[PDB]
Amino acid sequence: EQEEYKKEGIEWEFIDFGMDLAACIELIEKPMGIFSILEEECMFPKATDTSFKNKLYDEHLGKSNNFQKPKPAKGKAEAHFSLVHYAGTVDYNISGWL
Amino acid sequence: DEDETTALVCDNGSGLVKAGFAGDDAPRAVFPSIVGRPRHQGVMVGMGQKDSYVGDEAQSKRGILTLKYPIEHGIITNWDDMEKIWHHTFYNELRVAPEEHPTLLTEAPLNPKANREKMTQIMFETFNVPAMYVAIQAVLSLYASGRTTGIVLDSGDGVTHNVPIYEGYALPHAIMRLDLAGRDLTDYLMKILTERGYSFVTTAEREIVRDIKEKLCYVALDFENEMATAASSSSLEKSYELPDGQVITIGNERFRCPETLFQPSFIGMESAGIHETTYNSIMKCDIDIRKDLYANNVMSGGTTMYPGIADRMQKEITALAPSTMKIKIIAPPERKYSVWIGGSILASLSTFQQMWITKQEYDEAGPSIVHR
Amino acid sequence: DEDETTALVCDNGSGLVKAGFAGDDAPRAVFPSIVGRPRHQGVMVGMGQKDSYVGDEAQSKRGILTLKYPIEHGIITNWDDMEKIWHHTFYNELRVAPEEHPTLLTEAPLNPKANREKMTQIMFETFNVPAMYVAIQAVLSLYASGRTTGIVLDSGDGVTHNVPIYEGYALPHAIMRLDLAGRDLTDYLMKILTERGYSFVTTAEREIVRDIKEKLCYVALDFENEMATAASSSSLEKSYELPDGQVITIGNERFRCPETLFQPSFIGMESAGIHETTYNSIMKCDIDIRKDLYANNVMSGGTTMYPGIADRMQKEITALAPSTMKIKIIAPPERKYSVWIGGSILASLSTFQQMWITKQEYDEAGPSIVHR
Repeated sequence: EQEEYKKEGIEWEFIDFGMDLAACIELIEKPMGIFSILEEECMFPKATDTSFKNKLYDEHLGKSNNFQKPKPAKGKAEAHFSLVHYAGTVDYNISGWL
Repeated sequence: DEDETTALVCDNGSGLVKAGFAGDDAPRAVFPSIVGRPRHQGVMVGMGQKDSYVGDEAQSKRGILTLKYPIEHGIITNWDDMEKIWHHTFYNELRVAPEEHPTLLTEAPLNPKANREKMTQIMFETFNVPAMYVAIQAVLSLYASGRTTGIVLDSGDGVTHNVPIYEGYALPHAIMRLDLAGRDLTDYLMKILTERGYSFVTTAEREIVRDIKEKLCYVALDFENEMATAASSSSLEKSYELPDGQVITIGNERFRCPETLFQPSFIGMESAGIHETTYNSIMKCDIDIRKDLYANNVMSGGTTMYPGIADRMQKEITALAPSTMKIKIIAPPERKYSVWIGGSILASLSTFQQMWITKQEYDEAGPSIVHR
Repeated sequence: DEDETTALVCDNGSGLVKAGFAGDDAPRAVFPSIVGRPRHQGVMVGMGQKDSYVGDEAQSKRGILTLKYPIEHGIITNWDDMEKIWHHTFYNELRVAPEEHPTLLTEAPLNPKANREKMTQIMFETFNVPAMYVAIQAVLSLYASGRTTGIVLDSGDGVTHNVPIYEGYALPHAIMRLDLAGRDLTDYLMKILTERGYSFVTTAEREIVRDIKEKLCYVALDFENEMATAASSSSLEKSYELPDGQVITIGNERFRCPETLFQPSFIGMESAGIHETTYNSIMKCDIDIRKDLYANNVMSGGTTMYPGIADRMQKEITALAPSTMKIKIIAPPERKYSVWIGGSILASLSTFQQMWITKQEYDEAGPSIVHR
């Protein structure tokens, strides 16, 4: 986009459109994010899906915006955690993950 | 049968919940009125992370949780934690689905209007029960002893009460509440037993002082020349064997603990005691009804189970009452469940059907409907 | 992979270093925790003058060097000599460059705050590692046996410990340290074996008493009627062939050596022994957590490898614990590396990435950052 306004000579300033999504990505891929908590617990010989779950919350819940506790009803089957992806809210079930 | 089988009776206490089906003779479920919240993150082997614990799992695991009591002195003080105890009662203890069972609940003597409306709001709006009903506790105790006029001395884990009832209507202005009960009583035994030269050091020592109180404690009549008897040292003594061998002996203190119910001064309480309070309730009532109340002192509650409680009370009020009067202290054997049994009877009854508050009444009249 | 491959795990001991890559099943490098300093000037053929020697070259050449142990009883006592053992570990033993590898290190049970900050200062400021992390040893041992609550009896070369852990947090006030371990144990065998009428005269006689202790020593259950058995002289005896022919026989003393771990009195120690100490740790903890600790006595360390250690401990604490209790002594086969393996697991884990202390954290927060 920015090339055009540069080619033409228009005066339009704008922030990267990607940026809007960085929030969600960090939450997943960053160090204290989902995957990590997921892959750490996998090291605990006596961890539970339930265990994992709590770790997920204690650390992201209330502190993270893209992080949310599910909406259990509608066409959904159970509760664990929703995320706020660009496309929308996804209700995730954590069972077997470990 | 639709609801003949189907009526539930839940008696919410300060220490215990008593629950079961209207029809049964005794509660199907009895368990502590606690809600434990884990102090640390972690799990039991094979389970998931648990946010909360209720009843006996909260008691058993008390070392890693912060325990909380929803009902302080018979009144519901925390509604988040009470809805948790109800949930546990229906779904785990009685294993029923609540949305097809009428539910008879109990409340305390001068339970604030607003609470009776709030538990109705939670029964109908978060548990979706078909119909419900809130009975006053002393009133179910009386009725379970057959009658309709009498005065109930009701005493459990956090409160004692006197509720004079006349042809079924509990008399608001004559009701007395004494905040000293079985909980207070276990902690006093504790001290007179450590004071006997002992140590209830680990939590397996703490808990069993309460089982000593229940099994070996007495209410002596002529508590005066019972201490005197203690001294001559008769075969009045009583040794209990602890979780291990450690045979502890309790001779005397055995009755010094329920003498606390007649003398609150044993525990730095300045209030009057059980018998005087029975009486004062009675000289606060109408004159013409006082012969009735005197011949119908019904006792209910876990703490009124101490043997010889009735004989001491018998003689305690004869000697305060005008001699022209007939005194009569009824203390049935099932009294630790009188309240519940009175609810079981009433709710399984043929004529009670027309007092059930239905979702029709509620969705149409607001919580006000059941409040009366 | 960046660091999946790349995480190092270094377990610093009083006798041995265990080292390798997170991911592996066992340490890539195991070697003595010594730093030798030559007593005289001179050279080996083909080498230059060496100022210092570490690990096995210090042991092998011990006759011309003054040997020094950097870690006394699990705590780093000399930081000049420790930086020497680390240097050797990275550059010669694992042959990696440290400045591109995250490093998980271990410390001892009540390791002084200031030390955890000092080895962080040396890891980041003289080795320039990308990120590091210090785990407590008993805590990695427990975790390597799958669980999160239990009590570890940890016993290596200079220290023994009991570290009660609850949902991962090692309990400071319940930890016990007993300074008698495998080092003490080799020197006691030494004397009961010279006392059997022998001589460990040259250094090739000294060293192998330790290989006798490891191969032939036992912890008998009913050590009482095992001495009695010794006397009837069964085929309980066991002869080992020395560097040469000199077949030495060890019948009995074979178990008199690990009976030192239950009876410190065998060696002029007045302290209590392993099993009593397991127990005392446990009656120093919260009451509600004591059933957990009892069913999860995890053993780790070179000196807990003596066969029948677990059976003796099993029966040692059953008979001290209240009978209502479940006792359970877990002793895995890889236990001489539990600590290390627990670190390998943890550091290769998917969720650990967010606890690594990075040079960003450090350059910005000071050594305080990792200290927790």
